[PDB]
Amino acid sequence: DIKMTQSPSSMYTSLGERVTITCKASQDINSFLTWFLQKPGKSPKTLIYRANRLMIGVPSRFSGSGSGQTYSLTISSLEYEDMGIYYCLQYDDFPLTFGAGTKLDLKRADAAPTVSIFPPSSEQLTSGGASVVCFLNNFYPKEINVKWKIDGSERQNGVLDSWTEQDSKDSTYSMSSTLTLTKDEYERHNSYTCEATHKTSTSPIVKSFNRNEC
Amino acid sequence: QDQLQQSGAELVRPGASVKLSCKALGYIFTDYEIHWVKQTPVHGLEWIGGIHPGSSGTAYNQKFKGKATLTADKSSTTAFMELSSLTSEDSAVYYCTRKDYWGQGTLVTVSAAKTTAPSVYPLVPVCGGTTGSSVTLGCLVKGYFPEPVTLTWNSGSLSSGVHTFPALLQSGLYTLSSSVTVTSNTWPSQTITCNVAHPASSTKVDKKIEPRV
Amino acid sequence: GLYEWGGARIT
Repeated sequence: DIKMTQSPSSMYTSLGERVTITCKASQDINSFLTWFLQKPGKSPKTLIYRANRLMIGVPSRFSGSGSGQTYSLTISSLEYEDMGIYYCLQYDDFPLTFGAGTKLDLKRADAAPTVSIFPPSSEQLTSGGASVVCFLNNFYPKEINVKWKIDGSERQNGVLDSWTEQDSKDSTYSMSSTLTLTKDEYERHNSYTCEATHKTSTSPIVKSFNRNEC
Repeated sequence: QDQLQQSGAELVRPGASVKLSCKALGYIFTDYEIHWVKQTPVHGLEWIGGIHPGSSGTAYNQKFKGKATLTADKSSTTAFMELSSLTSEDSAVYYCTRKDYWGQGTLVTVSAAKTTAPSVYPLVPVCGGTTGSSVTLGCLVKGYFPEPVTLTWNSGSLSSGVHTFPALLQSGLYTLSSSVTVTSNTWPSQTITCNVAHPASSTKVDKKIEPRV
Repeated sequence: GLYEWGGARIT
């Protein structure tokens, strides 16, 4: 197989700027390279074939690669429509292999999260399952360490983390962190904490609640 | 010259087989290779193999050769790909491509689950707790199957500060979660209600989000 | 069969 190496993995760009993604093949793929865009929720769209030929329809802001073993798709000036994951593919030989993609998101001034903590509902406890949910809303950038600490001690098992794709109204993102415990396992502990390390705030952002009453 | 049409979503049991279709339109079927590619969050894009509708030649990936069977039917200008002995690692998006143009995708979910309805659990803000210049309510729909599940907040009319997260899998079932950020001078008067509907079980629960000491 | 594209073919 031909390890295909695409860098960066993700990038933070603004409308108007010049984008460059690179594709590196483990062998000479004889300019047998294709570039294509995956818009979230959609089937790939071909942009460039055999290293440098623009697919019909494609705007001329898009332009392609080199030869030998490293190739690039350059976007002259970035436009909104261009936000999706980009992927390169070699078809010089079988099997056919793809690069790991490059995700493009819109960039902004930093914004820190609004964190909210919710002890289990009575109802769910009355079924004997316990859910400690935590919401970390409207931050940017996308990097955020969510750490759960029960009565002081950090626990990392039984924790689901769902992410929101970068909102298109405010260019911010935000997760939902959830600890799950049983009724017996929740009522053995007292203090429950929601811990966040986020850039822009040097020290962890913590919300919390006590099972006695905080 | 035009496009490719894939068959709709498949919800199959482990141990079972499926057959995806790729009808081709607007060109000469037997002149252009059709290939099958697989998409997943872990591995991303993966090529299963290719068929030549005209020569009947096929090229398989060594990863899927014991599990994939590529066929084509000239008469109906449809590519078939058959996936057998289904396992939980076959859950994914499968595309048929002619390299320049692509089908829209066929979602295949392999699952041993049964129709299960959600538990919508109202998420009350710590009641014996702190305040600020805004209040965030919440809602939890834990344990359903299959997807989807559309939830709304005050029937889609209270939706400027709404957040709904993609449905995660746990224990074989789905759990989704939603968050509304409303003005701190609004909640207890103007009530906020979480509306949750699970078609498949034909259930529409409405849970009152109410405070509690 | 996409003559212009070149590259691997099943033939």
